[PDB]
Amino acid sequence: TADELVFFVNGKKVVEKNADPETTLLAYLRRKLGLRGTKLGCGEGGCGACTVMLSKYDRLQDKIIHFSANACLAPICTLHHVAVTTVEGIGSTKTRLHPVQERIAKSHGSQCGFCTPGIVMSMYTLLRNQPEPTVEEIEDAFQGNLCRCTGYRPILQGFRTFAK
Amino acid sequence: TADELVFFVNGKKVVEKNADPETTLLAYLRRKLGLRGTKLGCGEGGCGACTVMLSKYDRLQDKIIHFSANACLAPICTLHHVAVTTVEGIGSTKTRLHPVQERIAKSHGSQCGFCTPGIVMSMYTLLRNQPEPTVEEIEDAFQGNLCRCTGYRPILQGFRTFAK
Amino acid sequence: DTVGRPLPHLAAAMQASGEAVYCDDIPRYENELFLRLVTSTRAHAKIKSIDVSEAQKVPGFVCFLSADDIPGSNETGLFNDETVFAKDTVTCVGHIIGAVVADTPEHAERAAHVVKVTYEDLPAIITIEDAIKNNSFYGSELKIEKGDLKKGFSEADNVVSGELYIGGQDHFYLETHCTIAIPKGEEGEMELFVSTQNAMKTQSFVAKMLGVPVNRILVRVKRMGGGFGGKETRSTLVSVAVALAAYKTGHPVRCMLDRNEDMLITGGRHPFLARYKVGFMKTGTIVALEVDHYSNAGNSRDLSHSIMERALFHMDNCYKIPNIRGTGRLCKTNLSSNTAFRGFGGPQALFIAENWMSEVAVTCGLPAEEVRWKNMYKEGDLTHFNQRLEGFSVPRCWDECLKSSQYYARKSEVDKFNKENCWKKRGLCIIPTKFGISFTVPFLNQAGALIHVYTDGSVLVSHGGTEMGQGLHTKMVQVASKALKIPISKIYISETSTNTVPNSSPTAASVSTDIYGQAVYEACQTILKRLEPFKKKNPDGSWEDWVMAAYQDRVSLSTTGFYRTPNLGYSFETNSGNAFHYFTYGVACSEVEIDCLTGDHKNLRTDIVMDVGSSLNPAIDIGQVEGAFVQGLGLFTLEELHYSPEGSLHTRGPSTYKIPAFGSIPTEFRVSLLRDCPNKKAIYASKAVGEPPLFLGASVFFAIKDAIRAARAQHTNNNTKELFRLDSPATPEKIRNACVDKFTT
Amino acid sequence: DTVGRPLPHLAAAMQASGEAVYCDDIPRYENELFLRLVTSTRAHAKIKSID
Amino acid sequence: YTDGSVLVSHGGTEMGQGLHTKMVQVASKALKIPISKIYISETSTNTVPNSSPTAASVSTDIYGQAVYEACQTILKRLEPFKKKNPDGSWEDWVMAAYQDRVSLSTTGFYRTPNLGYSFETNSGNAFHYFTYGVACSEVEIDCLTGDHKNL
Amino acid sequence: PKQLRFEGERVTWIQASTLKELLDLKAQHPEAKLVVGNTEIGIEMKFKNQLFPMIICPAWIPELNAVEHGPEGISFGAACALSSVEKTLLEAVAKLPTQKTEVFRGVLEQLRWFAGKQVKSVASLGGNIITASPISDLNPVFMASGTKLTIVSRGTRRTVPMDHTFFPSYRKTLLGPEEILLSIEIPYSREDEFFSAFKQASRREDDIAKVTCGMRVLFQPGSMQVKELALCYGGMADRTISALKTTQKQLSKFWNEKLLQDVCAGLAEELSLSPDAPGGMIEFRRTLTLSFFFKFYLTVLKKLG
Ligand SMILES: Cc1cc2nc3c(=O)[nH]c(=O)nc-3n(C[C@H](O)[C@H](O)[C@H](O)COP(=O)(O)OP(=O)(O)OC[C@H]3O[C@@H](n4cnc5c(N)ncnc54)[C@H](O)[C@@H]3O)c2cc1C
Ligand SMILES: Nc1nc2c(c(=O)[nH]1)N[C@H]1C(S)=C(S)[C@@H](COP(=O)(O)O)O[C@H]1N2
Ligand SMILES: Sc1ncnc2[nH]cnc12
Ligand code: MOS
Ligand code: MOS
Ligand code: FES
Ligand code: FES
Ligand code: FES
Ligand code: FES
Repeated sequence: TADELVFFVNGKKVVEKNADPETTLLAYLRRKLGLRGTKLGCGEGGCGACTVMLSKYDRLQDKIIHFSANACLAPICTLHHVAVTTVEGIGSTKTRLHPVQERIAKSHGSQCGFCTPGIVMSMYTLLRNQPEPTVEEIEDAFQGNLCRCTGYRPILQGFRTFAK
Repeated sequence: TADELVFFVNGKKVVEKNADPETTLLAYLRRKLGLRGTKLGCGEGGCGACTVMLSKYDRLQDKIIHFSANACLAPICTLHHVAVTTVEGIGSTKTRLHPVQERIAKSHGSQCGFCTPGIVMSMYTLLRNQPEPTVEEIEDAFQGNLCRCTGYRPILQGFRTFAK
Repeated sequence: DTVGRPLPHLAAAMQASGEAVYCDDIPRYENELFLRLVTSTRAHAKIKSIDVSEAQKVPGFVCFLSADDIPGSNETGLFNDETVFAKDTVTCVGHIIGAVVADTPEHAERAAHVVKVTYEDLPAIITIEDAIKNNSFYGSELKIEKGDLKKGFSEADNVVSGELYIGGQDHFYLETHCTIAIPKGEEGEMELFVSTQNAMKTQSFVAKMLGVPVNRILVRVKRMGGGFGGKETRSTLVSVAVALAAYKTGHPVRCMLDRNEDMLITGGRHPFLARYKVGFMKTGTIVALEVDHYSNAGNSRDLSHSIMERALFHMDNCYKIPNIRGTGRLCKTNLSSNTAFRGFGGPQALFIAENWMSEVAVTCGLPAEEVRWKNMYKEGDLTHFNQRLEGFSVPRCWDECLKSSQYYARKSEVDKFNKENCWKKRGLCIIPTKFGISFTVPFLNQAGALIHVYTDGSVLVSHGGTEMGQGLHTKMVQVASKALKIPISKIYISETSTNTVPNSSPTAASVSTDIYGQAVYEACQTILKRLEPFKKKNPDGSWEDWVMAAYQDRVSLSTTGFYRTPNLGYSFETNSGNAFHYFTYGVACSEVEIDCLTGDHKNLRTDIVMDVGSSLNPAIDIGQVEGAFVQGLGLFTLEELHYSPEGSLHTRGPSTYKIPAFGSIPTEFRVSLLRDCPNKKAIYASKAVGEPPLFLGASVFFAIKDAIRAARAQHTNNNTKELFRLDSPATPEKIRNACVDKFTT
Repeated sequence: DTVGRPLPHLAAAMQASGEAVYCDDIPRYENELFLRLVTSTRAHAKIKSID
Repeated sequence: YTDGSVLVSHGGTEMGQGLHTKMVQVASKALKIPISKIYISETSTNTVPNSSPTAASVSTDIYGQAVYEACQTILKRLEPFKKKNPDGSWEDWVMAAYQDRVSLSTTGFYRTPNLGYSFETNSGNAFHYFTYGVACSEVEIDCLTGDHKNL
Repeated sequence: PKQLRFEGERVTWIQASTLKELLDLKAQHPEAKLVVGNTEIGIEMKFKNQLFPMIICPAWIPELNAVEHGPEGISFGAACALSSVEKTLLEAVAKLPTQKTEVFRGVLEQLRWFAGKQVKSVASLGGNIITASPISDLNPVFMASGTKLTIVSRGTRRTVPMDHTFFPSYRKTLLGPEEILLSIEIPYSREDEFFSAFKQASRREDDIAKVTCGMRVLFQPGSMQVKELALCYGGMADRTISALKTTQKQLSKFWNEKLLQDVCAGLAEELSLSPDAPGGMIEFRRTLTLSFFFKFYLTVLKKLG
């Protein structure tokens, strides 16, 4: 008497047979699937520690679209046939880092490290929509991402390397 | 299309809705109920490390009967309306130790300690059947219990205090 | 040998891939339960009943916990004036009454929200003003006094007096408080994984509450996603609560706070009220000063006495003042207990000093840089607390900052911009700072390390300090590598634990690199000595050879190491003996543009010259300067806590509390470390960096004030030599209202 | 000062109550797996396939 | 620790022989405090590195000695406090050493002396000393079955 | 592509695949809640404490996602994300002449420092409107321009320009219980028509006391004589309000120093707050309402003589 929810996380199929409408994506990734890359910073949409990339084929537009989103507010029930990418989906110290990850690390753009997964997924979303962005597009991709350690200079300086 | 299994463990009700006929009691206490007092020594009925007490009302006899048994061989499926007592059921350092536990401890009858819960349950069963046993009944209650550390003398000396 | 090289933080790569583990990232046991605090909704009241019948209907519910369930002691806190769980009477809005335990954190949240408490209200004290008139203080007046105050004032050309307020600040570490507690079932043993800077007191407080020797309790700390002082003591509120739940249920238990819970419960920085009077000459030379400080301490003592002490020690900034009395008082109020926050009372006292200073410049009608400079200490001067200033490098820092910021040239531009613009103004200010290095409590200045070398020649280091992003472990690995003369890839640090280094001070006061650096260094020397004979027997072999011959010859490859800071011990009578080991110095210059019609502003440019002696890692150090400064710019301009009349906090998330963002920072942001200035007094000639820079953000505050003055000169009156009151933080409300014009009126 | 006195083994009481923890008595993680060795049935031989 | 409780750790493991019990009895006599003040929790490679396997019957001898050396070091550091407050308790001396920034942690180590037998030369000590004993037993056998009683 | 059902401990969720399916459901269940981005509903369930046992998700429906370019203006489906609206409007603005895009440039301004990309990718247009926050940055702009709303139910269908009557009390809108918002038409500006939008920087309480506004003036052909005037403000009351009494008085008047004076006197007077008004900041807010107009007043002049 209840439908199955079917979505994708890091290219792998998830078939939820007993979805609860109250379940957040954040809670599902951490506590059901065991992927703790994505973090809880506030639960109310303002810090971005929980940023993921969403992908879907737009039945209207005809295209595949990639956009960023707060896992703490996304109900898993809005995600039937959506694809999720988390920080562990784009690279790893066990295999190879994605350039976004490499650059932020080596530019001293990470200190305590708790907001880094979220900033990495905001930059990566920007790159998948626009492979060669402007400095201006770069600064703007971060309005929903907070960091309390760095004062921001080293993160922009490191990512500005992707522009022109 | 499958019946519920109902039994008691340490005076508390267990309602098993999906009993598998292959499941041993030993596995059920340890891995389903989290009570690890009862130990795996051999899996074939020779060592007694897994000894428990079983209690039932005998529909023929008219009485309640108490007898000891090997948890490693007892299928949970033979246990509908049976009461299980384990080492954690008779006494604890958190509340108070049963005299069986006290006397073995203080008589130096426990060294590595792995066989002690099972020896404890054999003595206790004997006492519930016969509050004042002979020396002979005592020696005999242990043919199914092996100890590799103590050479037995101190366990008999300690327990022989319950006789005449 | 990497000491002095820009080596990235050792965990940075794993932080960027999501592989580094924080406390709540640790997997759960199959039987692991969840805790949620139940908290007061009243400032001050008798508890008349607690009803849990609704909470019992929630699926997964396990039990409610309260003061009755405690086997040991419900007496806690740094001075033993706190309860673990409140008994009959609550004393602030987030006060802890009990806890709920359930099978999921969702179930815990749902059950806690539904617990009914009945209260009978008692009259309350919230403000500093309320505390003064009701005389509500902890302990008695603190004081420092030098010279002759009468006489000072009797020879002054001029006097100025007034009142200043500075609001508090929430820590907003990106990761909130968090504990896991695992009960063993033997002998009271318990192992805890916790986000704290003070594994020592966590262990003490848990054991006291339990009624159990300290040797039963293991506390382990891998890393913190931020601390900033808010994890020096206040993390025990969650820690002890969770321990009790594990004791009582016999299961593993955890709890991570939601933001809204963290801001209400765990405390922030002390707000300060100041009443001041300065006497000076026509030249701008200072000649007498008198300050009474009041802090808002909340419903317990905690660290409030020490914070007041560091404030009094800093009321001079970089200025020589021959006649001076500073006093301090701690206000006892019905609000969450305030505690350590980066600076520790130093930024508050420093801000009060720069405010009267800016009023002396305006009253005299002289330029500010000139009045600030005339009044500086010189090499070798004593402070108001009679400590000698050696290697006093503010004059250098000042000079290079003026030159590389092009201060005077850009000052002309500002005046020009102000003559040509009507409803927008610009400001430019330049500010010095000094900061004393050491715990003001002599006995906390101790540190231990424990090093093993294994038979493969790999080395495990463990010290009393914790990682919270500041790069402490990175630095100790650089230290060990240089001391032992082997590459960093042979050395590892895993975690901080009470069973490898005991009795350790909280990771605080900015001294960690100094003290643990030294302790790690002593352990290395002992290892080198023991290895020496084998090096002589095989001069042309490798590290691995010497280690394995020492092992086969039954020479031990394990040793402790210890350090104790020398010659510390200031007295409040006598007014003497050193309170600090040395001082850290810097200078910042900032420029802003305000919108007079909205209260909005832009940070156009900032230049900083900071003295950190010879840096162990320029990249970490420059990172520490930028972080600290931006948090200061938050304290003085953006960030504001706001309560109801009844003492209840309104600001509880990122949407009502604004910490600096990507676009908050100055468009042109420039930091230099001063060159050629080794510190004789600390490891490899370096200096503490963590807290000293934060105060320099005030340069943005005083650039904004300078811009309010020119707006005022445009639209209000003709009294250049006019003083007006501007409190911290200068939000847009404060900025617009101060720009009195044809609309405000 | 107990040196020379018949002091019982310090864990004896908790061995007698089943509260003393041995290795398999440690609780399992929610994701914890299990292993079983696969072992030779010959004294001496070439392994020609594993299916 | 600052409450005056002590955590001991050594390279040896418990397997029923009572090693920990004996180390606790040793520590207690060496420090002169009751046994209820001392605890051992487990054996771990991050507290004592490079240890020999618990074997050859020497564990009590060799870990006893090492525990004994650690205690001496503790007593020496606590000595000046004991002189200042000769009628105080253990707890008082511990807390005054702490507040005066004297460390309350130490290693301890022992190396058996004069060992090293040679298969050439046929000399040098192989053992530190010898343990000795004597047993007498009586049995009854059943010559028809192979069975026996130990009398 | 069909309708899906999810059952929870407390909640039933229906994903509607079709306009029909939705209107049927809103008819059978008038108390049900519509969820698109969850950036409001999620907050009410976690913090403000609500429980809504029945939720309907209309995101899949085309119509509600449609973007249409008519002669009167541009129409957006109610479920269109804020970044789609932004993207479409940036494009119309880089392509049509200035005199036609004054309302569009207002909307884009309110959308400048309005949350981050993550939120703007899932927040729906219809969601911001129907939530009816006293501090909504979009409603004041929509009101001052009479942006047209298409409202629909099983049976009914109507198109009203938004005006002051659309928000009757704290957090309610003039829709019936069975109704849904279907689409929103943002107008082109005409000849002699000018527009501005402004918002107070920070923010301190949840959904009160943040001054935000939309401002519109229409002149007689080629002249400087007012024909219509609209000034709508958020953060001044418990809903979006218009300064009707003040603007009404300026009809026929000329754009000069004296007009500046009377609207300020009119605003100070019409919008005043008691000293104990919720949210505080009493003088600052008043000053903003005048100051925002002063800016508008100058911006219009620069755009004429
Ligand atoms: C961190 C953050 C920052 C924000 N900043 C701002 C800001 O700066 N300015 C501002 O104005 N707002 C701001 N908001 C509010 C935000 O823009 C709204 O949450 C959003 O637009 C609502 O869209 P939604 O689809 O997510 O609404 P939902 O949460 O899904 O639902 C919202 C309401 O609209 C109703 N609804 C939705 N569709 C229809 C329909 N078509 N017909 C009838 N009713 C319908 C629902 O029943 C529900 O009651 C912010 C929110 C967050 C999370
Ligand atoms: N990234 C980061 N930097 C930080 C902190 C933090 O929590 N995160 N804490 C600050 C504070 S309050 C102090 S006291 C020092 C403490 O560490 P140290 O003694 O090793 O500098 O780090 C400072 N820098
Ligand atoms: S001075 C100082 N600074 C920071 N933390 C402290 N704790 C105790 N004294 C302190
Ligand atoms: O001394 Mo840092 O913890 S404020
Ligand atoms: O030497 Mo005993 O371990 S066989
Ligand atoms: S957790 Fe802060 S935005 Fe999702
Ligand atoms: S590094 Fe600590 S929050 Fe960004
Ligand atoms: S395990 Fe040896 S008999 Fe049951
Ligand atoms: S004590 Fe070791 S087996 Fe009996």
